Amino acid sequence: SRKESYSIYVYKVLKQVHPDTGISSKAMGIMNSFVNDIFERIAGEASRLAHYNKRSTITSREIQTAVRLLLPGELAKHAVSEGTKAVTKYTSA
Amino acid sequence: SRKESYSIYVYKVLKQVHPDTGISSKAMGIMNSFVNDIFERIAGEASRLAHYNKRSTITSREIQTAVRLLLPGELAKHAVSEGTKAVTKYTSA
Amino acid sequence: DNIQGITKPAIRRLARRGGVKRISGLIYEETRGVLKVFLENVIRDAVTYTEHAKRKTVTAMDVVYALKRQGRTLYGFG
Amino acid sequence: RDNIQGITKPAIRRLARRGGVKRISGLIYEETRGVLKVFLENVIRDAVTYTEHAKRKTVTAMDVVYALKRQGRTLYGFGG
Amino acid sequence: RAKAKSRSSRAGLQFPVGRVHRLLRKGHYAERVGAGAPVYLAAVLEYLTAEILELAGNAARDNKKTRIIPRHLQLAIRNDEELNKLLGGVTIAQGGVLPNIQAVLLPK
Amino acid sequence: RAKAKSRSSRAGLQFPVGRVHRLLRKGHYAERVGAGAPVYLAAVLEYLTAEILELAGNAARDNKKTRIIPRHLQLAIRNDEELNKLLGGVTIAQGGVLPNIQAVLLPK
Amino acid sequence: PHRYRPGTVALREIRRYQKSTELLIRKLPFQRLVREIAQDFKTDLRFQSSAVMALQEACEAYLVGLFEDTNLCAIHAKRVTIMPKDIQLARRIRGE
Amino acid sequence: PHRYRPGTVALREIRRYQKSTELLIRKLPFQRLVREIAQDFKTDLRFQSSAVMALQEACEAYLVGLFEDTNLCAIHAKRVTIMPKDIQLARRIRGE
DNA sequence: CAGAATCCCGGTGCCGAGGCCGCTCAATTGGTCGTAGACAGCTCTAGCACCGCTTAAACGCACGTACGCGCTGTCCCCCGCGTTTTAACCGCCAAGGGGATTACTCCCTAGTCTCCAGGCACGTGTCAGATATATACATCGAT
DNA sequence: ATCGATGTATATATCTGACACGTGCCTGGAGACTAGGGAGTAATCCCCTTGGCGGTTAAAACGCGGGGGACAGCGCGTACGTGCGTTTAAGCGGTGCTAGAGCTGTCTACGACCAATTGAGCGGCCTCGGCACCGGGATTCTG
Repeated sequence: SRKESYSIYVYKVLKQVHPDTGISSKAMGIMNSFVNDIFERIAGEASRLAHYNKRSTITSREIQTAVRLLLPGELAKHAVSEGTKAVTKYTSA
Repeated sequence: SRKESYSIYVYKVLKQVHPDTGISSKAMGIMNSFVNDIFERIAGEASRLAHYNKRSTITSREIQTAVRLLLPGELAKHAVSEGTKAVTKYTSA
Repeated sequence: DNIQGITKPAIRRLARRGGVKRISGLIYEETRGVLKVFLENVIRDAVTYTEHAKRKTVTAMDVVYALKRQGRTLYGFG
Repeated sequence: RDNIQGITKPAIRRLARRGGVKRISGLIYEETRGVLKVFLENVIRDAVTYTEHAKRKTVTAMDVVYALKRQGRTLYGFGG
Repeated sequence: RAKAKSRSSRAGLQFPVGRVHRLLRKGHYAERVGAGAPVYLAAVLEYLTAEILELAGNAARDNKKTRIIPRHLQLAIRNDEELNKLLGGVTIAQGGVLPNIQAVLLPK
Repeated sequence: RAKAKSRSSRAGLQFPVGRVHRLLRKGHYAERVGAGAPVYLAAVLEYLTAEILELAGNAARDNKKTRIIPRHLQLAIRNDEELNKLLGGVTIAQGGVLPNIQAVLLPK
Repeated sequence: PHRYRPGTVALREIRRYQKSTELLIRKLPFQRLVREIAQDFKTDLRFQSSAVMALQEACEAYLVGLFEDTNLCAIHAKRVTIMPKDIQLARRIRGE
Repeated sequence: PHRYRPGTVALREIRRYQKSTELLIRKLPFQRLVREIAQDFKTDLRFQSSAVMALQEACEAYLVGLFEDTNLCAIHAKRVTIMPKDIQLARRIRGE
């Protein structure tokens, strides 16, 4: 069997934020749990938002609303700009 | 347009427990929301149990385990007893 | 400034239902602030659900869902 | 059995010191032992329930993580 | 083509097994739903309903009333140690509180 | 046949858009998933990951170390008034506690 | 003349309000407050008649429980008068 | 001989244990307690090496948090010594 | 202000983190096609505004008593230090119960079509509960 | 011992609109058959859990001296409760307007399902320098 993980992507981000710093295996296990936690929380609220409106499809509006409901004010304020920029560049490509 | 509620079945039960008592519409509304709440709790936990074991189907084993996790010690024993009685009567009909 | 509409007698009645026998003179201004902070967190969520649906009328279900998300399930309003 | 007595007085003092308690009354020890036993019983009942549903005989760390998650407290570092 | 008869009549239940089966399939909980799941869940919901109604009906007689109202449901739930644990976070409209005064506050 | 280019490279992200889209389909959250959902979710997860790692690295530098350890993650989360609100119910193994003593307890 | 001693009327009011179930806040002043708070999020909003009733029921149910908790932490200090620090302690231990 | 006044060492211990990170309960006694409690639910159970460590981390975090809440309840009564009623009050307000 | 506790600096040395290689199965490109949902138009429910009136409730004042607070005394139970002892921790050796995987095949659930009866709006009417009046009898405070 | 002024509750009669029941009908549950892949069974590998021995110092258990903290009692002075007279605006009953929630119809842009291709990232291996431990010196803070 083969197990997937986010370790390589977390390391790429670390190398972008602090090139000289390293990370221990235990810290990597914590980060790998934090990512799955927030993923399940956002996907859960996006699913509830779809059923309350009788829609059959999840879209970027469901993700944006779930983000505004879950994260605090300043974090939500920045995360919404990051997601909008990413989707705009992807569609323009 | 056409709504859907359990008021018929709640009234049928009431006339079996107390054939001399009636129920107001305001109390019927609370009784109607109570069933929807517990239904959603049990179906939720049964889905998680199925996902953890990597199974595609929901069976009476998931319902029984969800009931044993959600209901207190005395309610659980009776609920499990009559759930198994109902299933046995259905399968033997 | 409508917070002054929550009068001292009403606060005393609420304290009586809670079993309080004697009340200090500074409890009123503390209670007004506590209620003002509580209402905002529910209204912000209700308005968020209203806007997602593109409606202009706030509806009872929006409030029911806003309260349930905080762990305060309310039975009676559908 | 006597195994509850294994949570000695010094261990309780060290825990209270981490929480900032400066002076401790002599009756706190039996109260702390009673408070701890019900917590262990509640978590272990759920863990064994998950173990039995899987038909396993060994209790794994995931059963504990899921039990704590159900009680409303999340543990990071052991899996999930 | 034999004459149709309901699954609830075969199981001996008042609640609707067919509606429950439909609601499970429409919720996307899983891709497949077995035959026994709805009969078990219907029996559980019927049990909890009958227990609540029995206690509320007893509370109605203690007040010489003949019609159940939310106050009787609140008194029925808050006076039972099992139901009160299951419904600890639920708020019931028009239910009110239970009568209780601390012994320190009563007259000397 | 055109040479393949990954969706993450098109969006400019580090996280895997393909894996996120797969997970969204396998979790049964809904019967249809739009093309814009995974790019938005990946961008949000990347933002929060970098936001935490920066504070953890600063804590590691203040301690004069070069490797980040769980103590530094605990110190990072508990010193930020917004991260501590999102992660209030979470306990981190080997994280310890923040130094704090009540002023009433210190000597005159 | 005739006059009751301090505290007998308070106990009679306690016994009164724990038996009844009506709402205790004035409806129209509360409605104006709800209208004033919502304006900071969106303009020209409309409210269904039942939304204000759901909000009022939730607020009163919250305040009664908070006073119930505050009275116990007042008695613990061997006092009978409730004071602001009792509310602050209850809210700190509740985590809100 | 030189002797420190009462309380001087307690503050030093507080600083020491707040700055450290290791576990404080003995491993073997706790492991035997865990295996004893489980025997009431199912016989001949087996445990992984990591399940006991997960349970120990959870129990120590719970107890440290409860002592943190209890110390505020002690100061509210103007005392320094913590007593059982402080624990009972904290647990009652937390709703445990 | 003597001296006990914490920190830091120079030297030793090891095993955990950073980097390489092989390779296979999960992601991309290209095509078809079915239906989910975006837009336009209409109906008519119920949210908003204004008026007059009665009187329930909120407001402002006086007064006096019961409570909150600060001070003093005393006695006993926590803390700090020393000696003895007991069982935790480390390291090394055995063996076998149970977890994880592969291969086969059968029986359970999903899907389509017909058809017919369960239960949802609508209308009616009669009695359970709300109210006004009279009065019984229980309690609280002073003599 | 009790009086007597207030308060809560009970018993009888009148009213009204909320509840229980019957009717019409339509759309969603039940009967019958087919196809196929998910779950059940049996067999094998091997890994990690349980059990034991030896031994050495870190940690727990037991005593005792004394001092500083918890607790009870007293005085005092002012904050809150009870009761009255005044005045504000909540509640109600009625009429009218129109904004916008809910629905039907048309159709076209979106996402799901197949097949062929190959390179992204997971498992096994190597190694070297970040960290930790020992010992001695410098600084702080307390009784």
